[PDB]
Amino acid sequence: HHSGEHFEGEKVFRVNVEDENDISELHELASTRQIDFWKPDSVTQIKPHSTVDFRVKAEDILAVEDFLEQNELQYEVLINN
Repeated sequence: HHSGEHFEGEKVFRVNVEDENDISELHELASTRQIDFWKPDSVTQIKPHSTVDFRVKAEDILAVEDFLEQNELQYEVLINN
């Protein structure tokens, strides 16, 4: 299917890091953060089993949602069913 074909972002990409593995991936994005964090991040200090949130941004979502799905980088959304 497509991603951004008359749709918005309408999602709350929350994150749930388990350990350093998960961090090590999300951490990269920071360099070119298409996203911004909400409560509480400061990426440099993210550590295991932690829970932080992002926001409903759109248009460039595809890369973010992809960066979060292809690997299932423990992201949580409360707008599914």
